[PDB]
Parts: sequence; C-alpha cells; structure tokens
Amino acid sequence: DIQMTQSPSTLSASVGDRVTITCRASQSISSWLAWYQQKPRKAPKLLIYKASTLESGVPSRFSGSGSGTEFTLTISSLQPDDFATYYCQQYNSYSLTFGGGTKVEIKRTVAAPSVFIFPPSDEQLKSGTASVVCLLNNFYPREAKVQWKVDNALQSGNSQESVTEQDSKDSTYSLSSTLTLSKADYEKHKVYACEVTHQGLSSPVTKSFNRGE
Amino acid sequence: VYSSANNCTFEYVSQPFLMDLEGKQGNFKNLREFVFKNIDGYFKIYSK
Amino acid sequence: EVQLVESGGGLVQPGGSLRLSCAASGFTFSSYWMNWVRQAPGKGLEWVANINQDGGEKYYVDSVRGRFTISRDNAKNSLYLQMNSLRAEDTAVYYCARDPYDLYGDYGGTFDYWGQGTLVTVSSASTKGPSVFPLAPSSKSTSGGTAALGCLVKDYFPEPVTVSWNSGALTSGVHTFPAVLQSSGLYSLSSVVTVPSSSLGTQTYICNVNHKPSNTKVDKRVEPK
Repeated sequence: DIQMTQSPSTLSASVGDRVTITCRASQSISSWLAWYQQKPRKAPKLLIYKASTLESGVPSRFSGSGSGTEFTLTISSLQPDDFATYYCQQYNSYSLTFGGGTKVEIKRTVAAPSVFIFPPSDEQLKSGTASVVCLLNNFYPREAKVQWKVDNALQSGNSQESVTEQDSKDSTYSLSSTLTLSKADYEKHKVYACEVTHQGLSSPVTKSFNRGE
Repeated sequence: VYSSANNCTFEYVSQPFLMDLEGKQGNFKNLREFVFKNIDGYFKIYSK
Repeated sequence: EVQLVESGGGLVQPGGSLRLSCAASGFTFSSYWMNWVRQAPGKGLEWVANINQDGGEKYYVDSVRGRFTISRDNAKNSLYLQMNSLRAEDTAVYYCARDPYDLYGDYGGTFDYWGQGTLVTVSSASTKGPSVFPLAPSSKSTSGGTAALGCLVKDYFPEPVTVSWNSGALTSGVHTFPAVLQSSGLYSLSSVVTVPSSSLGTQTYICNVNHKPSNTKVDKRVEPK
C-alpha cells in the first residue's frame, strides 16, 4: 500500500503570507493526488485534483504542484477563511489513503488569557463529586499550561482540559480545565488554586479560593 | 472464441482451479507476469 | 444543488449493527461511484468503502471487510452502508462522498462532493441526560471589570448536546468548549461567557441545554452567590 505523510503537521502564518504544505508518498503515485480542505466539524471539500487542477468554485489562492513522489499545496495569500486542516490523498492505487492532516492557524499578536476559577456548586456536591473549573479566556498562542494545587499540593491524573477552535473574530483560543474530586476529598482541604503559565504572561497568574469562604 | 477446429497437432489440459467470474474494480490484488517467446519452434512461457 | 444527506447515526453497543444511508440529488446518481469515508476524531480521515457505477464491484478497507457492506438503490437514489460487529474503534463521523472514476488513474480528481456526516458512537454506556450546574461568577477584583459565568453540563451520553444563552440572545463572548470523554465514559463540557460585572443582577443569564438523544431540555439561571 502507500502511506502519505504531510508536513508540517501544524503551522501558523499571518494573513497575506504564502503557505506551503508538503505531502510525501511512500512510493510513486504519479499524478494521482488530490487535496482537501476541512473546517471544524464540517465535511471536507475538494481543493485540487490531479495534483494541480483546481476544482470548480475553489478560490484561485490555492494552487497545487508536484513531481515524482513529493507534492505541494501552496496558498499564495493566506486569508482568515483559510483556517482549517488540509489533507492530501492519493487515488493512485488501492487502498485510497489520506495524509495525517496539516492544521493551519492564523498568526496574530500574542494575547494573555484572563483567568477565572469556579468552585463547585452546592447542587453538585449533593452528588458524589466536586468539579472545580478554571477558565482561560481569549489567549494566543494556543500553548497554555495549567497546574492544579490543592493546599499547595500538585495534582496529577485528576484533571481534564478542553480547547476551543480559533475564534472567528478574535483569532484567539480559550481553554477549560476541570479538576474532579470526591465530595469527601474536597471537604478535606481548604485551598484550591489554578496556576497558569503562558507566553503572554510575565509572571504566573494564580487564581484561588477558600473552601468555606 | 472459435467456431470450429481444424486438425490439431497438440492439446493440453490443466488443473481444476476456478477463476474470478465477476467484474470488480479497485485495488489490484494480484500481479501475474508472463513472458511469451518462441525460439526455435519452442513456445516458452514464464510466469510469476 | 448537489446534496448528500446521511442518516442513521446513533449510539450502538459493541457487536451491534447499523445501516447508514445517504440520499443523493443534483446529479445522475447511477453514473457515478459512491464512497464512504470516515473521520474518527482522534485519528484522521479514513476511506471505508467504494462501489462501482454498476453496483457490482465493491471495495473495502481491511478492518471492515466482513463487517461492512456498501450498497445502493439507484431508483431510490440512495447509498447505504450496513455495519456489523461494531467495535468501539468504528466510532466516527461517516461521510458519503461522490468519488471519481478509478479508470482516470493517474489523473484521479478525488471526491468532489461530500455530505454533512452521520455520527455513530459505539460504547457500552446507555443514553443519559446531563446534569447542569451553574458556574457562578467569582472574581477577586473590583466590579466594573469583566466577570465570567457559565454552566457545567455533566454526565451525558451520547453526543451531541446543544448549548445556547438567553435563547440565542447572547452570542458575543460565548465559548462552549468541546466535550471531553471522562473516565466514566460519560461526556462533560462547560459553556462560559464573559460579561461586565455591572451586568450581574441587572441582566438575566439563562443557559439553555438541549440534549436530543436523552430528549431532555434544561434552562439554568446563573446568578452570583
């Protein structure tokens, strides 16, 4: 069979710049390669076929070239609409295979996250568990670190995090981290703190609260 | 293939195996390579 | 309008079977190959199966071979994919796409048209409505600054869930995070919005949660302590 490997896996570029994603087949596919654009949760749209033929209705900004085993999809002038994951595929032989996918993101100025901490609701406590939430709001770049401290003790294996898709207007990202504990465990300790580190921050931001208060 | 046969110098028959009767199109599963050459009266066949 | 609508996604236990269907319109259905591709979230897009225009020739990826059968009813203008012996791994969004002719070979165009997708989830968990807890505004800062509030939608299965604020009245500054599959196997997520501190008390904030599979609807008012 053939494996297609795209590179880079992810990239960030500013608007108007030229972006070049490459795809490398394990063996000669010939001209049998096409490219697809996919937006979050939406179905893929075909950009290019036969390595360089633009599909009808696709914007001219996109172009595709290739020779041998290596093929490249270039986007001459990046636009905000362009945010998406791009995939190469080879129809040359069965089975059909797609590359890993390259996520493109719009590069903007660095922005620090606003940080908020939420204690568990009384209603929730009635269940067994206590959920502590820490919101990181509108930051760029995406990389953000969150550490959880219960009475200054580091926590591990009890946290889960989620990140939103890049914002339409802002081009920023947001993140939620949830620390889950038993009701019994929660009652045990006084201080719950959320520590955040980001490129945007000169010093660490920690938001905390006291259990009874 | 043929209406009728005239005189026959030679005839050969082989194994009972079955062949793919249906029309299917996708990844080519198998490859059969043959070389046909007749040198000195001999019809040589090679395969893999 | 060339269109492809997929139906039949749902929650399915392991060993079960489903059949998704894709109704096509806008082109001569009988003349084209149709394929089914799936995108399983952590993983990527994968090509599942293909059928020739005549409907006889059918190809499948190895993982699915005994389990899945693709078929079509041209008069019906429908394509189907019947699945069997579902595994947790088959969970994905299935898209029906119109493929190019293989004959084109070195010049293959790839899949021109795609459907929205049908989500099939294979898990032992049963359907369950979500619990909605308020995330009350807590800030150690002066008022007039911005405050963040939201709702915690927890322990529901399967996806998806719908979250709106003030019945669609409040869009800006709203972030509804993608759900995470928790250790329980249940899904949890939170929706947040940033508002002025002044707005607290003056403005009503209602989080609207709609979980169609459980057929439950919830309206939680978020208020400050």
